[PDB]
Amino acid sequence: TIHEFKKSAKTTLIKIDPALKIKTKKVNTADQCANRCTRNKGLPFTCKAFVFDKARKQCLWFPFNSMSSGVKKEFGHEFDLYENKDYIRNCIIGKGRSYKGTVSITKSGIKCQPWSSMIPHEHSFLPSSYRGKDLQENYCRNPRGEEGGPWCFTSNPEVRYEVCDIPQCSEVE
Amino acid sequence: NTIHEFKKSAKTTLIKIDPALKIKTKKVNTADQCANRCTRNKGLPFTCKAFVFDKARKQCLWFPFNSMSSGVKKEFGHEFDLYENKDYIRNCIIGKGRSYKGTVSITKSGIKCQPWSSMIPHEHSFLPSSYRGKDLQENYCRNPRGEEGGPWCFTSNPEVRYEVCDIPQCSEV
Repeated sequence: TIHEFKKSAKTTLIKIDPALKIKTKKVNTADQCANRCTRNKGLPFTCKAFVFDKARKQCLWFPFNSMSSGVKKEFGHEFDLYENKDYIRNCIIGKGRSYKGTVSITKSGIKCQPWSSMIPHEHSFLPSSYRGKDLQENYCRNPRGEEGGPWCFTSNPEVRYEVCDIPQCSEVE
Repeated sequence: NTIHEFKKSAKTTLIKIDPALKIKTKKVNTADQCANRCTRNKGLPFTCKAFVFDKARKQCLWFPFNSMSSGVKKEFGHEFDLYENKDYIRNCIIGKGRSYKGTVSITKSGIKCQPWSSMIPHEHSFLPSSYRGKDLQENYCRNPRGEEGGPWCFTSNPEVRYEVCDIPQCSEV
């Protein structure tokens, strides 16, 4: 069950609007958090994300994610954020600058190269340099809003980079 | 085993109008072997957005399109099951979401939706057959008449006849 979430390591979420519902429980592992979220039982809301507090072994279930108005991502070394993929927009607006989904495959079907790897291709698109852009794992991204939309470096040493095939939100009626 | 992560349409395969589009096929044992390969995208010269398992010919058919892509049509067959990769089924709403085909099946306050084909807990005349094109399948949140509220379902709570589901607008600035 865990993947169906995008994991952000060392991250939690804080609600500003205190009318947004929340539920917590001390649990054993993050997997048990995911299962409760996925099946959505005993939660008076739609579970869109949860955080696992690894220190207190606490599970925090939310009817929002990091793209919801009124919630701040924050660093915290004992937290992992998990976001339900159904609520991360899986289609691109324009050039796809704001694309944060988990597609990690190019249009000709090649598995993307992790941004934190210089094999087979070396590059100056570091996760560190480029904040807010979510150059995490091997996801298709478009950090500079360039023509063909979200892309990646390719695990194939003979294709430096290729765009992925993420649909426009305007593709289907 | 990733098969449970796809949206399943029973008794259905997909046909190419456009002869240009590409397909990969392979003889296998079970439907989850189609799923695993689609999810991993290994050996596919394209992005796998759907697959068909042919239960009579014991074949996977992997596709770089789904039932929504232009130049493709559904075809009936008792032997076929269609599995659509949720990453390529728009998970946000345009307008009132008359066209929404995602798989969210819980209401705003966390109630599991009642199946459209069911009259339990609630009786209604939103029969799938009366509402064609509107994909009133399983217990998914739908807005078959295009009303102000966005997608909704009859609720599995006898106390709550129906409720809106909480599905994000693709774009609202």
